[PDB]
Amino acid sequence: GSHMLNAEDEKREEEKEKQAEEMASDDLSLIRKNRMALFQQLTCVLPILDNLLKANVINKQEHDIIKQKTQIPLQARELIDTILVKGNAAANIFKNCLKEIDSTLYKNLFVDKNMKYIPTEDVSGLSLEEQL
Repeated sequence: GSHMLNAEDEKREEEKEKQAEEMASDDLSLIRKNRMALFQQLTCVLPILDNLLKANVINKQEHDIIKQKTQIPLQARELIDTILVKGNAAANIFKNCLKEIDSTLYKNLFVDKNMKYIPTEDVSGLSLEEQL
């Protein structure tokens, strides 16, 4: 016997699975820091979703659910959540997707290490009944 079997379903299913902190490379820090930028500046949540859907924990169900009645902002939120679960393991897929989808973006993300910011949340245009 290579190893002895040990019960875990006794009391651990409810608890969240432990992530490999050791694996967590620096790239993870960059992704986490650029997390707001990605959510705040999204324009390719589809392309990346397609690439991730190729090989991930989500099947045709979870993928369809976020494609059933979910807008675009939420789609990005769920996609980000999938990265956290996978961890640095998905950093490669995430990075690979951006490189292919937007090679130029990579040259400004990891390379330049300087992400641009824009107040997209700030909007204006109130008019209950203009008649002037």
